[PDB]
Amino acid sequence: RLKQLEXKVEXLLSKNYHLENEVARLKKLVGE
Amino acid sequence: RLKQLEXKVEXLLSKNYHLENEVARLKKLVG
Repeated sequence: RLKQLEXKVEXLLSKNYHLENEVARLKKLVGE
Repeated sequence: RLKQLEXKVEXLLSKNYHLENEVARLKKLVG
């Protein structure tokens, strides 16, 4: 169970970083 | 440990939902 939870943290973090990159890219687009 | 990890998963699910909302908002603005 611990390892499954650990894998979920890693997956969510990776997903989070992709969403942060996306947001930063979109902000360059608008000018904010 | 299980409780802290369960708490990190929830904390991260929440940031991701907030980030998905920003992406959607910025896309409306662009557009």
